[PDB]
Amino acid sequence: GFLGAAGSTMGAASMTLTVQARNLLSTVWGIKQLQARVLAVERYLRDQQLLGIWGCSGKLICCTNVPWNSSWSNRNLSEIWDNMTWLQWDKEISNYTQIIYGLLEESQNQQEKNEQDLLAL
Amino acid sequence: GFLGAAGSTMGAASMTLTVQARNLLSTVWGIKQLQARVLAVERYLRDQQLLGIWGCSGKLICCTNVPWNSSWSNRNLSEIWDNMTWLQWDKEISNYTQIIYGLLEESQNQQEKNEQDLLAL
Amino acid sequence: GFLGAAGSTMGAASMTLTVQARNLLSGIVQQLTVWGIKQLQARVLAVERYLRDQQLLGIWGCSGKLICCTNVPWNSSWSNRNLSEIWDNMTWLQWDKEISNYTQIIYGLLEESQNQQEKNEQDLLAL
Amino acid sequence: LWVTVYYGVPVWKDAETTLFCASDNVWATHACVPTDPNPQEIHLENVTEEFNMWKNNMVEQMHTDIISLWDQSLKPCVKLTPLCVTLQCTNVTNNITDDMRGELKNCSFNMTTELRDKKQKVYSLFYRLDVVQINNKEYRLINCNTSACTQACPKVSFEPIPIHYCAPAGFAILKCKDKKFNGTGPCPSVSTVQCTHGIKPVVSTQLLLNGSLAEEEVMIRSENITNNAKNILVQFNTPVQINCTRPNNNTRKSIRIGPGQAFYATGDIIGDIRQAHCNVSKATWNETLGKVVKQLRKHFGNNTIIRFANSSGGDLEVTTHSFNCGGEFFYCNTSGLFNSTWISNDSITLPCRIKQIINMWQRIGQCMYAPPIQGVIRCVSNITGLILTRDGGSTNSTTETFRPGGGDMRDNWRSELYKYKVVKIEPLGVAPTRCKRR
Amino acid sequence: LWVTVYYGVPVWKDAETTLFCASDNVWATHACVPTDPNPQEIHLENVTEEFNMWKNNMVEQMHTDIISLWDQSLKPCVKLTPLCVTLQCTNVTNNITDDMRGELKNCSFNMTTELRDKKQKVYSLFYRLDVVQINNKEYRLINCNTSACTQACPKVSFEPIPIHYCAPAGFAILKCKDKKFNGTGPCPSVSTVQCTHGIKPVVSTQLLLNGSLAEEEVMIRSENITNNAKNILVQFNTPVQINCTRPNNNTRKSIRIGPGQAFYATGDIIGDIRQAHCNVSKATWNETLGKVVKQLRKHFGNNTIIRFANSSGGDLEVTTHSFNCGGEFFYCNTSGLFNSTWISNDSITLPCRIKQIINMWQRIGQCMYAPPIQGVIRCVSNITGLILTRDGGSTNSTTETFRPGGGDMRDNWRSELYKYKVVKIEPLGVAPTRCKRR
Ligand SMILES: *[C@@H]1O[C@H](CO)[C@@H](O[C@@H]2O[C@H](CO)[C@@H](O[C@@H]3O[C@H](CO)[C@@H](O)[C@H](O)[C@@H]3O)[C@H](O)[C@H]2NC(C)=O)[C@H](O)[C@H]1NC(C)=O
Ligand SMILES: *[C@@H]1O[C@H](CO)[C@@H](O[C@@H]2O[C@H](CO)[C@@H](O[C@@H]3O[C@H](CO)[C@@H](O)[C@H](O)[C@@H]3O)[C@H](O)[C@H]2NC(C)=O)[C@H](O)[C@H]1NC(C)=O
Ligand SMILES: *[C@@H]1O[C@H](CO)[C@@H](O[C@@H]2O[C@H](CO)[C@@H](O[C@@H]3O[C@H](CO)[C@@H](O)[C@H](O)[C@@H]3O)[C@H](O)[C@H]2NC(C)=O)[C@H](O)[C@H]1NC(C)=O
Ligand SMILES: *[C@@H]1O[C@H](CO)[C@@H](O[C@@H]2O[C@H](CO)[C@@H](O[C@@H]3O[C@H](CO)[C@@H](O)[C@H](O)[C@@H]3O)[C@H](O)[C@H]2NC(C)=O)[C@H](O)[C@H]1NC(C)=O
Ligand SMILES: *[C@@H]1O[C@H](CO)[C@@H](O[C@@H]2O[C@H](CO)[C@@H](O[C@@H]3O[C@H](CO)[C@@H](O)[C@H](O)[C@@H]3O)[C@H](O)[C@H]2NC(C)=O)[C@H](O)[C@H]1NC(C)=O
Ligand SMILES: *[C@@H]1O[C@H](CO)[C@@H](O[C@@H]2O[C@H](CO)[C@@H](O[C@@H]3O[C@H](CO)[C@@H](O)[C@H](O)[C@@H]3O)[C@H](O)[C@H]2NC(C)=O)[C@H](O)[C@H]1NC(C)=O
Ligand SMILES: *[C@@H]1O[C@H](CO)[C@@H](O[C@@H]2O[C@H](CO)[C@@H](O)[C@H](O)[C@H]2NC(C)=O)[C@H](O)[C@H]1NC(C)=O
Ligand SMILES: *[C@@H]1O[C@H](CO)[C@@H](O[C@@H]2O[C@H](CO)[C@@H](O)[C@H](O)[C@H]2NC(C)=O)[C@H](O)[C@H]1NC(C)=O
Ligand SMILES: *[C@@H]1O[C@H](CO)[C@@H](O[C@@H]2O[C@H](CO)[C@@H](O)[C@H](O)[C@H]2NC(C)=O)[C@H](O)[C@H]1NC(C)=O
Ligand SMILES: *[C@@H]1O[C@H](CO)[C@@H](O[C@@H]2O[C@H](CO)[C@@H](O)[C@H](O)[C@H]2NC(C)=O)[C@H](O)[C@H]1NC(C)=O
Ligand SMILES: *[C@@H]1O[C@H](CO)[C@@H](O[C@@H]2O[C@H](CO)[C@@H](O)[C@H](O)[C@H]2NC(C)=O)[C@H](O)[C@H]1NC(C)=O
Ligand SMILES: *[C@@H]1O[C@H](CO)[C@@H](O[C@@H]2O[C@H](CO)[C@@H](O)[C@H](O)[C@H]2NC(C)=O)[C@H](O)[C@H]1NC(C)=O
Ligand SMILES: *[C@@H]1O[C@H](CO)[C@@H](O[C@@H]2O[C@H](CO)[C@@H](O)[C@H](O)[C@H]2NC(C)=O)[C@H](O)[C@H]1NC(C)=O
Ligand SMILES: *[C@@H]1O[C@H](CO)[C@@H](O)[C@H](O)[C@H]1NC(C)=O
Ligand SMILES: *[C@@H]1O[C@H](CO)[C@@H](O)[C@H](O)[C@H]1NC(C)=O
Ligand SMILES: *[C@@H]1O[C@H](CO)[C@@H](O)[C@H](O)[C@H]1NC(C)=O
Ligand SMILES: *[C@@H]1O[C@H](CO)[C@@H](O)[C@H](O)[C@H]1NC(C)=O
Ligand SMILES: *[C@@H]1O[C@H](CO)[C@@H](O)[C@H](O)[C@H]1NC(C)=O
Ligand SMILES: *[C@@H]1O[C@H](CO)[C@@H](O)[C@H](O)[C@H]1NC(C)=O
Ligand SMILES: *[C@@H]1O[C@H](CO)[C@@H](O)[C@H](O)[C@H]1NC(C)=O
Ligand SMILES: *[C@@H]1O[C@H](CO)[C@@H](O)[C@H](O)[C@H]1NC(C)=O
Ligand SMILES: *[C@@H]1O[C@H](CO)[C@@H](O)[C@H](O)[C@H]1NC(C)=O
Ligand SMILES: *[C@@H]1O[C@H](CO)[C@@H](O)[C@H](O)[C@H]1NC(C)=O
Ligand SMILES: *[C@@H]1O[C@H](CO)[C@@H](O)[C@H](O)[C@H]1NC(C)=O
Ligand SMILES: *[C@@H]1O[C@H](CO)[C@@H](O)[C@H](O)[C@H]1NC(C)=O
Ligand SMILES: *[C@@H]1O[C@H](CO)[C@@H](O)[C@H](O)[C@H]1NC(C)=O
Ligand SMILES: *[C@@H]1O[C@H](CO)[C@@H](O)[C@H](O)[C@H]1NC(C)=O
Ligand SMILES: *[C@@H]1O[C@H](CO)[C@@H](O)[C@H](O)[C@H]1NC(C)=O
Repeated sequence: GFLGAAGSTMGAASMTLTVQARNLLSTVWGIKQLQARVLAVERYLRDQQLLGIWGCSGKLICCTNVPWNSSWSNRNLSEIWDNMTWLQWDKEISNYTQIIYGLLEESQNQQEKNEQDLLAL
Repeated sequence: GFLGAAGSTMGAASMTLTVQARNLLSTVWGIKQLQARVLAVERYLRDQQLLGIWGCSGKLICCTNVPWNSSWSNRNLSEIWDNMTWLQWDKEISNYTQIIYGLLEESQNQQEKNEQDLLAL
Repeated sequence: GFLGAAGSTMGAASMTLTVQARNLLSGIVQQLTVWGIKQLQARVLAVERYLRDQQLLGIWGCSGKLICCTNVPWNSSWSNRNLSEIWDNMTWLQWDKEISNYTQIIYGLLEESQNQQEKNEQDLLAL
Repeated sequence: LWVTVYYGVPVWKDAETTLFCASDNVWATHACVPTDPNPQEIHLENVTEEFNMWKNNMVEQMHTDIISLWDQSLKPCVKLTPLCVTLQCTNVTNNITDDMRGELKNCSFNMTTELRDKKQKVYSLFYRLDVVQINNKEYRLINCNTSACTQACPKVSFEPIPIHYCAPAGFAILKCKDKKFNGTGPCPSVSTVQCTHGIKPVVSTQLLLNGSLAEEEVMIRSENITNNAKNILVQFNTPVQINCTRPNNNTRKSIRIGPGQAFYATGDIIGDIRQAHCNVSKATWNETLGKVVKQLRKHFGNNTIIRFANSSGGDLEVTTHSFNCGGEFFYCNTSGLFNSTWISNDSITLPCRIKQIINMWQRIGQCMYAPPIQGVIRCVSNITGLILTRDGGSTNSTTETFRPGGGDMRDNWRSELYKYKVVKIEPLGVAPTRCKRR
Repeated sequence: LWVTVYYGVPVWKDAETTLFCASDNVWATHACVPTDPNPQEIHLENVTEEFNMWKNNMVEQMHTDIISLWDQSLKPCVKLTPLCVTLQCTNVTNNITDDMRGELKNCSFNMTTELRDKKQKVYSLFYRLDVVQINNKEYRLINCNTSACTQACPKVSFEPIPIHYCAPAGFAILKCKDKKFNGTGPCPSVSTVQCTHGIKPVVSTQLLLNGSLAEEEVMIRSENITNNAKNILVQFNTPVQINCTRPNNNTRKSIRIGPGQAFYATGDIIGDIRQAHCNVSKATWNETLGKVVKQLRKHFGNNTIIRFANSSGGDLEVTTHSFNCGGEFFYCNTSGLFNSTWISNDSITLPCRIKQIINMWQRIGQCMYAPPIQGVIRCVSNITGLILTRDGGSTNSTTETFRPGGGDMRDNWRSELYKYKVVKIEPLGVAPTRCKRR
């Protein structure tokens, strides 16, 4: 359905990411609904721009050369991709997001400075 | 300039795809303009979301690999790019596009296996 | 900060290009009344400008990259200074006056180079 | 371990948004978009959502939308500002019955006509609850000491129609599906939906009418069951039928007050004069009260004597059960229903009464003139919920008495929006993995 | 043998949108978007689209646009509610000729002044088609049992001004250029355009005035021709000049009716009062009627005698010509123009009467007082069309009688917006050629 994998295994929930990704776009009832849909466009464009700073424009799954600092989560791989759901995973990491966004941004910033002089030959 | 490439052959319309694409985003009588610009923004973001989901994003000729048959047209390339136009081609595919749009929902499956599964040391 | 080191040299602003890009859309805390309709017009205009600039980046096959190169030739009538005095002791502000009236053919040359490159890639991968 | 990024994960946080409505009169749906047929519903399985029916923000948005849309529907009707010239009213007494004597008045005032240099002496019939004495004795309307009432122009009807609340892009509506649900706490089975069901904005103050029923037992919902300052709310399992009607044969006449504005006054009554009756079956109400008292004592004790007394309101709207009957507004005594004590084809009749000047949403300086409806009127409805109020004497006692109440219209729609909440999807997410970007 | 996906291809399909583009008054050209010089009229290649004239949404959208624009421009003006008083009236008797006797009436009444305790006795000249006897005789205005009016402010004038029509971003307007076009069917001359040509919102009911000309011959364009009900609109190849004038000197008074509101009443007439002759020439009219009657019998009959007659309408607007000549609305007989029985410097001066209270875009109870214009006025315009209607029974016909008629304001905008249709782009196109992404 729309988000029918929202309670399933976090490994198995990532097989159907597009059905969440599809439906982010979709007088009393004048300015209010116009403001609602302009705010939806604003949120989607902010999301796509923040994904585009990281070097992941047009990609649903990436990788990036940042190391995972264990202070965020000491749990290893044998308890994360098997019997938990994305809601508890967001609830555990909810105050560790700004620093990893900043490190990801600085890694892309360092990444983008290392090809333009190798392409200058 | 603008769409005076209709009526011309498929083989001649493929070299002019962008001049028809850069003119897609460019009190009464005042609110109507706001609704028009908002609607244009919605259509452009929907089209770009479909291209981003399909894997090929930002590319005019974004050749993917979903197989054909005789059911989703059997007309060979010896006639549909020497004589036949885009407008007539839209007519004969008009009730067949939906499953092909559905069949293009595999980019996510083969980017979780080319990035998330592979490239692991 | 926003417009940080805008008066610096050509190469000094190259590492501070990302700071402008986030703030061309909006803020979040700043997201009936004559203030409201003007704020709505300003928000729609900002979205319009950012989407237009991103589309103009996307035509030339350079989307997602702040720094990029293109293989279309540069005519000598447009400029004559070499690389020595343009990337050093030259602020970005004094660059647009001499290339004011040539840009509309620059965009077409970029478009034709990208379309020819895309058709060449389609012809090559079809084998 | 190296970090990957995902876009489009099913993660939702609580948020505030402006929902838009959809449908299939005052509740004008000509400015509302049509709804879709067969709206999809997805049964999420391994989720536990912490619902809260008493702090959700869609109820306030519903109240604001109803108020603003009501004011929008009141704009293209007659202003009726020059009406309240000093009235002279006699007792109408023709072959009127013994009770409700001296209720209707025969007022004889005079008014401006289409030409703005003549007048005309007219007569109208008014209730006692619309006129006060200013000192035959002279009378004036109760309204124009504070403000001038606005007529409800007679093309518009007051019948409720269902309204479905949708959600915009990025926001999801989660619907409760636990069958034992007191409105607060976690829910084991949660399902999502894009559209709410048919929610008619019914008007009531003590007895919830035409609502959505329960499924297994009668349920009890409150803020704090040991606190007596919060309105306890009960929802029935089976409906009880109610028949409120007005027996007299009134007629309407058109009186012109200017070039194109007409005021509809009550004409001479054909026949006799009788008060408006309201009927509820006795044994079915006794069985329903038995169900309520059986479900009430699970919160207080197995030996507590439970009593029901009549209401103790100050104004008319809290004292009397009030609703609408397609144009006429009723006010019912309802003392013969809540009068019993419980220890561990006859029909009860209620003298429902009629008022015309309506100050409805409790705003200072705005009101209604409802025109009379020609002929007899009949309404057949059914009671779904009650809004009771505890009378808490002391701790560890053996007797609790319950009284009807309300007046605040947020609690009327809180019994229909309990199994709904709105969340905002945040599709970004990060996770550790083994992969590397090239 | 695999799909490829293409972006930006020249496919399209039909749609409907909301439009703009004013020029480079009531038709407000201050709150708009100015047009560009040198529009992009790009001639397309072999495509043939099925243009329809009778089903495009643009005509209805234009009608709604002019209505909303009209009654927003009449909003900040004087509401003539004190004008409904009693009028005692007498005949005007000054230098009255054989005609115009009793067409004007000298009326005297009462009207309030700035200081709202003191009245005054003022006098004015109303027309015969504006007052109704109520039964030296008393009178009232004709529009004082439905609704009070709104006097048109003299600052805002209502001469026709050119506007244009865009398509929004992501849409396009396809324009016909074939020289023989019968309304429906295909067209091998399709070309796109951004803003349309100089469309002019003229208001007429029997004879199209000041509009877009034809280019090779007179073109008959209609529905299914066997129907007697459908209008059969004719477009002339060459214009014919029309001069309609009022040869009466008028004096505009400034009768003050409130604290800053003025009712501009007609004063006495300087000189003699003559009937408004409303002129057209014989020779060019006879020549153009010859061209039109030659181009009827192409598809109607072959040699049946074609005759005209004068109109047969119920109200005033359908049965006679109606047009603007600067705020002083005319009504010309047009009965000497259709009195021929065609078989196969002198003038056709018309009695062209006149009225002040107007009610156009017919709605129940919205009048508009048109203030008088001082001096004499004369308009030199030209006929660019016909709004005839066929009337006759016999299938095996020996004759066909055409009678003009008209009305229905929608048809005056489907006469000059015929060569236009809006379309939707939809740039994505899927399954070209052999490929195989690595
Ligand atoms: C629901 O309502 C009950 C009352 O029906 C609330 O419990 C009461 O809470 C108050 C405030 O904390 C307590 O008062 C305090 O008690 C002692 C002396 O008895 C002392 O610590 C303070 O001076 C203060 O007065 C009260 O004892 C307690 N219980 C009763 C039976 O009244 C309860 O908090 C409410 N629940 C919620 C969630 O709000
Ligand atoms: C709730 O129910 C009680 C009990 O049935 C009602 O109280 C009764 O109210 C009536 C009102 O007419 C009282 O009658 C009047 O009382 C005195 C008698 O001295 C006299 O002025 C009149 O002749 C008339 O009979 C009646 O006495 C009173 N009963 C008691 C025991 O006080 C009450 O009205 C109901 N309340 C509501 C809000 O519905
Ligand atoms: C609760 O729902 C019931 C559903 O039956 C409502 O009763 C219905 O009320 C409407 C509006 O008053 C009645 O419509 C009217 O009926 C007659 C005949 O058509 C006429 O007076 C009007 O033209 C209008 O259509 C309807 O007949 C009536 N239905 C029945 C079966 O009696 C009731 O009003 C609702 N109660 C509320 C909102 O308190
Ligand atoms: C709501 O209904 C209650 C039902 O008890 C009403 O209370 C009763 O009202 C009557 C009439 O005013 C009181 O008078 C009694 O009536 C009969 C003769 O009609 C007779 O039994 C007595 O001689 C006496 O006059 C009666 O005392 C009173 N109470 C009871 C317990 O019956 C009440 O008035 C109604 N309230 C409203 C606001 O309409
Ligand atoms: C269309 O043309 C016909 C033919 O001329 C017009 O009919 C004419 O109408 C006038 C005014 O109503 C009639 O005059 C009156 O006639 C009677 C009988 O003689 C009498 O009461 C008076 O002498 C008065 O003048 C006239 O006779 C009549 N002509 C004929 C031949 O019937 C008609 O009015 C025109 N209609 C329109 C809408 O233009
Ligand atoms: C169709 O064509 C003619 C072309 O002349 C239009 O006539 C023009 O009408 C306007 C508006 O009434 C006149 O403008 C005003 O005229 C007077 C002086 O006559 C004065 O108040 C102002 O200077 C103002 O310009 C204009 O003079 C008149 N043109 C001529 C040459 O006399 C006509 O209105 C068009 N429309 C219709 C519905 O006939
Ligand atoms: C309009 O249609 C005619 C059809 O004959 C086109 O003329 C030829 O079409 C064939 C096949 O369609 C081509 O191989 C030829 O090259 C065409 N000849 C010429 C001189 O054009 C004609 O080209 C069509 N017009 C357009 C713009 O495509
Ligand atoms: C209300 O009072 C008016 C008078 O103010 C009554 O109207 C009169 O009724 C009598 C009796 O039928 C007639 O003879 C008169 O001609 C009526 N006069 C007018 C002006 O209508 C009216 O009947 C009273 N209404 C009642 C008692 O319900
Ligand atoms: C409510 O119930 C009462 C009591 O049964 C009904 O009153 C009786 O109605 C019948 C029929 O109209 C009359 O013949 C009787 O005289 C009434 N009984 C009395 C006055 O004691 C009443 O009609 C019912 N109301 C409804 C069904 O709307
Ligand atoms: C309220 O009114 C309804 C409609 O008249 C009553 O329902 C009727 O009850 C009688 C009882 O003998 C049945 O014969 C009818 O078939 C019922 N009709 C319908 C349409 O259901 C109802 O009894 C009344 N409620 C009371 C008196 O409490
Ligand atoms: C219409 O009638 C009015 C009176 O109701 C006339 O006004 C009078 O005209 C005479 C002659 O000019 C003056 O001496 C009076 O002073 C006027 N009286 C007032 C009160 O102003 C008016 O002239 C008539 N209009 C015509 C015949 O066109
Ligand atoms: C309309 O046509 C009539 C008839 O040709 C004209 O009226 C005549 O005009 C001449 C020239 O000025 C005068 O000598 C005559 O006395 C008029 N005859 C009448 C009034 O019966 C009239 O001028 C024309 N009007 C216009 C605006 O062209
Ligand atoms: C309508 O008015 C025009 C403009 O005045 C008239 O054209 C005039 O025609 C006469 C004919 O003798 C010429 O001498 C004038 O030079 C023309 N005027 C101009 C300004 O060119 C026209 O004839 C009138 N139409 C009628 C009366 O039917
Ligand atoms: C990991 O995080 C801790 C706590 O913030 C910090 O002290 C440490 O330096 C980090 N280690 C890294 C970045 O290797
Ligand atoms: C982050 O949240 C967790 C869970 O609530 C909490 O234990 C921790 O202290 C928080 N960290 C900071 C720095 O606030
Ligand atoms: C698509 O439409 C054509 C034209 O009617 C029809 O022949 C064909 O069967 C349709 N394809 C379907 C229904 O799959
Ligand atoms: C650029 O070209 C425009 C267009 O002719 C002209 O007006 C302008 O002067 C030119 N500027 C320079 C510096 O040549
Ligand atoms: C009119 O009603 C009042 C209030 O009940 C009463 O005092 C008065 O006596 C009545 N008059 C008549 C004539 O019945
Ligand atoms: C009341 O009704 C009766 C019966 O219809 C009728 O004859 C009478 O005139 C009325 N008035 C009185 C005082 O009885
Ligand atoms: C609702 O029921 C739950 C589950 O037993 C309980 O935790 C909660 O306190 C109850 N709330 C009320 C107001 O009774
Ligand atoms: C009410 O009076 C009217 C007019 O006499 C009559 O036609 C109608 O039947 C009456 N209604 C009832 C329910 O008696
Ligand atoms: C209310 O109940 C009491 C007993 O508590 C009883 O005496 C009385 O008659 C009842 N009144 C009504 C109107 O039912
Ligand atoms: C006024 O006009 C009427 C209309 O026919 C006429 O009967 C009457 O004689 C006229 N009076 C004068 C004085 O002209
Ligand atoms: C109102 O009009 C009447 C009739 O002409 C007249 O008697 C009276 O004096 C006028 N003026 C007033 C009341 O000021
Ligand atoms: C016909 O009217 C137009 C305006 O609609 C005007 O410009 C023109 O001069 C007139 N005469 C012609 C074409 O002879
Ligand atoms: C217009 O021409 C088409 C050509 O197919 C014809 O079928 C139709 O009847 C014509 N319509 C009219 C109104 O002449
Ligand atoms: C019909 O019209 C055509 C074309 O004018 C003509 O040649 C033919 O003779 C006519 N036939 C008849 C029977 O009138
Ligand atoms: C109207 O009368 C005035 C009076 O001064 C005169 O000057 C003017 O020329 C007249 N207008 C005409 C006859 O058109």
